Amino acid sequence: KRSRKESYSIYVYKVLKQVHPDTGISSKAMGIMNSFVNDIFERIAGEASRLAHYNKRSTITSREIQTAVRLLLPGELAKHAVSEGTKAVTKYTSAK
Amino acid sequence: RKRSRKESYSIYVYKVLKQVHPDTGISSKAMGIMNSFVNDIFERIAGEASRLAHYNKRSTITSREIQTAVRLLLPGELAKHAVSEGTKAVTKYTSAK
Amino acid sequence: GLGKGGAKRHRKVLRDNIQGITKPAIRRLARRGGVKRISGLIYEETRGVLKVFLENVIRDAVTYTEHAKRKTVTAMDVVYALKRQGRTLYGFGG
Amino acid sequence: HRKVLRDNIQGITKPAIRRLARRGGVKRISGLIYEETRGVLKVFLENVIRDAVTYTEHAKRKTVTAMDVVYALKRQGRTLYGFGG
Amino acid sequence: KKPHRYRPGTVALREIRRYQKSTELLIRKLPFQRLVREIAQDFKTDLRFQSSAVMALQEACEAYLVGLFEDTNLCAIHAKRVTIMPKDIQLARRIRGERA
Amino acid sequence: KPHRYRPGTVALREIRRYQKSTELLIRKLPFQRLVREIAQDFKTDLRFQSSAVMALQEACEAYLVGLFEDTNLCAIHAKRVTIMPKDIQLARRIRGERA
Amino acid sequence: AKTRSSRAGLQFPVGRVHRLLRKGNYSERVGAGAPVYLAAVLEYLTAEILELAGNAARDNKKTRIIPRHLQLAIRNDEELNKLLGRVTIAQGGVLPNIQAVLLPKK
Amino acid sequence: RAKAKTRSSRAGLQFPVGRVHRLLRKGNYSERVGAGAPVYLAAVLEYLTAEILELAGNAARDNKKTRIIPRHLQLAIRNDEELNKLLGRVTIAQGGVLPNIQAVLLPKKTE
Ligand SMILES: [Ca+2]
Ligand SMILES: [Ca+2]
Ligand SMILES: [Ca+2]
Ligand SMILES: [Ca+2]
Ligand SMILES: [Ca+2]
Ligand SMILES: [Ca+2]
Ligand SMILES: [Ca+2]
Ligand SMILES: [Ca+2]
Ligand SMILES: [Ca+2]
Ligand SMILES: [Cl-]
Ligand SMILES: [Cl-]
Ligand SMILES: [Cl-]
Ligand SMILES: [Cl-]
Ligand SMILES: [K+]
Repeated sequence: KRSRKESYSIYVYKVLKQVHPDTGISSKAMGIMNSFVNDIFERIAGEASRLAHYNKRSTITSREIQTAVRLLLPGELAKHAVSEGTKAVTKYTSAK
Repeated sequence: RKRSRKESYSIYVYKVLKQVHPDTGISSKAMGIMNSFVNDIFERIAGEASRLAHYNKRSTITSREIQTAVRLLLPGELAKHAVSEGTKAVTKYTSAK
Repeated sequence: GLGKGGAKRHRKVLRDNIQGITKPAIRRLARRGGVKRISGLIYEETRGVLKVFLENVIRDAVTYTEHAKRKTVTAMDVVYALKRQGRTLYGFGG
Repeated sequence: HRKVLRDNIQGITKPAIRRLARRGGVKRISGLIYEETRGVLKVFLENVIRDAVTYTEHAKRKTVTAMDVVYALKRQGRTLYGFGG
Repeated sequence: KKPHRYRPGTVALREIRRYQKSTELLIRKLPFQRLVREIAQDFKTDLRFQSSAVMALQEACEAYLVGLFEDTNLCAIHAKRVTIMPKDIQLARRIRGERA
Repeated sequence: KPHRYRPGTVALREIRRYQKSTELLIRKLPFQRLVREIAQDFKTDLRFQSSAVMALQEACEAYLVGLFEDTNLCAIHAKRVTIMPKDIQLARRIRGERA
Repeated sequence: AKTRSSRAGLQFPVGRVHRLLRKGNYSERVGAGAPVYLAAVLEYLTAEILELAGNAARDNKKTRIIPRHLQLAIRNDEELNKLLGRVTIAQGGVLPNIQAVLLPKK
Repeated sequence: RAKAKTRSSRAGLQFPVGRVHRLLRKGNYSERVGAGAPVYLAAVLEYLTAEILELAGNAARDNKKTRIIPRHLQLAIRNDEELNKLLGRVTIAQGGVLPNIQAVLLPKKTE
């Protein structure tokens, strides 16, 4: 009956199982993965928030996420990230 | 449709300039620098204040978050004066309802 | 599509202008920074570093320009880019 | 004595400062470095602890948490993964 | 009668004093403007620039370089030189984290 | 016999050893006592989560190791192999930690 | 068999991300694509680091990733290293690296 | 209806309390803003503004000028330990640098 503290750890596990099904992760390693997701969430959302504000928009859309991603990630990482983000939105809106 | 309005802190900068140095004025560019400065420290304070309230599971930015933000952002002597001036203003404001 | 770089119109193609960052100008910059004596290797090295600096600020500035759907880079675009790169500038807006 | 018990700073031993320098690839070490490092470590902890404790007071707590330190490290441009970010 | 001639360093020190008292941009404006336009072509064709955006850029470059030369001057002096060299610039940028 | 490594050889062995491992290099209790001392100048009768003291230790050690790398480069830049206080000073001035 | 994440083809929680954007003081409103895209990017980066760190764990005959494997992954990748250039990974150490002037002759 | 007093005037301030309140609400900082917050923040911005203008004014006077320019702001800031720290990562257009020549570069003989 303690706090109820959310984290990305179940999702980190799921991704780990996709990419390396027979490997596991220490709890400190999971903590660092958790730290990482929060850090990059914040960086991206913060830049997106700024992009919208600079442009007098009230809405953060996937286009603000994408520009935020181009500003924030290094070249190759950003091409792939953009590509995975797009693909996910395309796949999401077509689905239903 | 003259030419849409652009806010600035320059009337207030001028007023404070007259309190501090009655016979001194200020160039357009210098004014531009003062405007930049005010918006910069606004964002820094408000952002740290935003963070304080978020870490503490609060929806409201109060004078207390402004104060802690100021203590984190400003170096010693500036911070003491700023805390003093913001304490005076709130107190005054509150007593004048 | 017909027209390539001249699809969009009227002659704005660029030179090799890095050499317009001259030795004397580089020496004035170093002077303001207190430097008294200068190896002959410094001039071409500074051009490199200047270029890298501008590539990075301009890339971000132009990103802000494309996001706003404009074709004109603004002082604010640059200002926002400079802030991002931890090189905050005062006197041009923001 | 008050050499370690109110300059606990001396508990940062010469051997420990060399180990740190070794992990930083340092081969040889001037004898004046151990005092210099102690000054530097203290300034660093002063700055970080000041901010953490400010987070602690604002939360009306008497116990400094890992999150206080993490937030403090982040303000100082010194982001840390693994302690609850 | 020899012509007048200052010894090496004397005019350098004079120039240091001169430019440290002034604030005027030290790179010539047109060449810098072309340089900016040329670099931006790599990211997007047929861009216009506000004049103030170009001035912003020049202000930020010059301040960046004056700052780096300060650090570079320190790196030369640390190695008991008075002459700044590429390895000085390289050390300062590496310590700054600009470079690996 | 006098079997003896030359000056420098054990240093390099130590470098290889500490670069391979990830354990904290400052002893824990002395570090912890330092934290509590420094903290008292800001507020009395403060308590500390253990993970807080560990977070502080991790950050400090990471800081010092990274500062020793830059210091090493500054010594080498001056054609030495021996880090000196003026090397730390120069690293810190260029990093903008000090004026 | 639908959940926002499944539609999008993702492991990361689109709904959670959506909620975090909305309550995070970023903007008045958040469009429906934003959290899909954002959760996609977070998963992509998470996958890269875990692919590499999983490899580093294998290379050292271990079945579990530990902070060192994460550190080895990140610091030997030129672009992850830049993205995380002002980040300290607790219990990660540093990369083996000794300046050449310090090595003995041959 | 009473005749209206600015929140600034009740606070004893030159800086716009009401504008600051508005900028806090519309800046995406929190869901709600307390009545004290913009009063406090407005005061702090006034104090810091006053402090820079005090010192730049002195720099202007020292230069035999009536008007502050960007250089006076730069001279003020950089010569002040505390402002220099606050604005340590900030670039002041047309400000220049502080006169500073490293001792080793001055010629043989001293001071
Ligand atoms: Ca980029
Ligand atoms: Ca006065
Ligand atoms: Ca700011
Ligand atoms: Ca000599
Ligand atoms: Ca040990
Ligand atoms: Ca990669
Ligand atoms: Ca491999
Ligand atoms: Ca005041
Ligand atoms: Ca005053
Ligand atoms: Cl060289
Ligand atoms: Cl020394
Ligand atoms: Cl959207
Ligand atoms: Cl309030
Ligand atoms: K925000």
